[PDB]
Amino acid sequence: ARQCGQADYGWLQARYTFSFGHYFDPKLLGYASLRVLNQEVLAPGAAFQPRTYPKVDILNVILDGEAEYRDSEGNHVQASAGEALLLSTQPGVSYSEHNLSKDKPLTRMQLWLDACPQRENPLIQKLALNMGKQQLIASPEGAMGSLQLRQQVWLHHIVLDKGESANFQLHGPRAYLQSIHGKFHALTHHEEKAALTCGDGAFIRDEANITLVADSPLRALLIDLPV
Ligand SMILES: [Cl-]
Ligand SMILES: [Cl-]
Repeated sequence: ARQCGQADYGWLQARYTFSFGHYFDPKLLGYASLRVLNQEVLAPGAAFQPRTYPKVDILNVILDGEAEYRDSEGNHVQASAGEALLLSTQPGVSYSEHNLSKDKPLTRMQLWLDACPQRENPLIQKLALNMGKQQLIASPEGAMGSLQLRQQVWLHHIVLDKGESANFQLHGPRAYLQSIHGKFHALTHHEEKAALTCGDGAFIRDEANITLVADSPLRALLIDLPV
């Protein structure tokens, strides 16, 4: 009962969870998949109960409000709207997420990627979203000032006006597109491949180049996936 498309007015109130499987390919061994993509809203004062995670790293993109993230080992970080946070989680450690406001709610999008826990990676990283047409916000080596992932994944944040476009060269054989707000379509080889309404996702296979075109004011993600 989210209305779309031009204003997509209540996007910050939307709550949903995608849960996806783990891909295998005999020619691409041991690589990670996108396992969850969710958007959640926490009420003023509210706070999820601590939880362990199943061999995944967690990337949060704060859309509205502010939150604090704590773990059972004493590590802590706060994130406000406009920031992305990566938690490279550790076996048997519990993690909590609290809304810092007693007055105002919190909205955030969260991705889980499979992780090889023995791979080195900083426990906590944050990145300030620049909000330009496209930004690389996470990558294997933290190229171009991006969050460093211990997966072979490149994550892009897209902000376009209606009718604007952005082109992407893909490293892996799989891409996932996500509408954060607004509608858009993807082209490959100058031909339409998929059209996404507000809040849609779409996996796209074996395209080395993808062009995204906004059909209303848009915020989106494009995830370049290794298998
Ligand atoms: Cl990987
Ligand atoms: Cl496809």
